[PDB]
Amino acid sequence: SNPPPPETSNPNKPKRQTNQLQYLLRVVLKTLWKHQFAWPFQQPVDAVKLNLPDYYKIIKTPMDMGTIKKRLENNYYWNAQECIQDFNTMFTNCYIYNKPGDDIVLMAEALEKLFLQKINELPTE
Ligand SMILES: CCN(CC)S(=O)(=O)c1ccc([C@@H]2CC(=O)N(C)C2)c(-c2ccc(OC)c(OC)c2)c1
Repeated sequence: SNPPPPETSNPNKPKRQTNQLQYLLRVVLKTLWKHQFAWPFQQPVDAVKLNLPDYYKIIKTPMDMGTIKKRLENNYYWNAQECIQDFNTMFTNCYIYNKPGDDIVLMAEALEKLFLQKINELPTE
């Protein structure tokens, strides 16, 4: 009924760090994960439990910080921009499904402000 969670490991990809990928795991993800508003985003949205039959009809690319965390831990991303896109998709999903001023949107907006501030200090290429 729920979609399978996104893949988080690539079986043939070499392990390669970059300055930016190290920053995204050790600074960006770590900071957001511990925030008091992180919990609704730490795992895929369970649209069954929340009685939202239309969520996965409206959201074509589900994404969440638990998936991002595993991807970074497993070195799934080839570059930092793929990871940044996953964060942006997560926030977009919230803003296109939920009503403005819903509590979950306020929580997303607080997390996104912290995300964008950290991205402003992303190491150079
Ligand atoms: C904690 C266990 N689970 C976590 C995924 S849960 O049961 O599925 C679950 C539990 C609670 C919430 C929020 C928190 C809050 O203040 N609400 C009014 C609902 C969400 C949720 C997250 C992101 C969304 O936007 C894309 C969203 O849109 C409906 C809902 C999910």
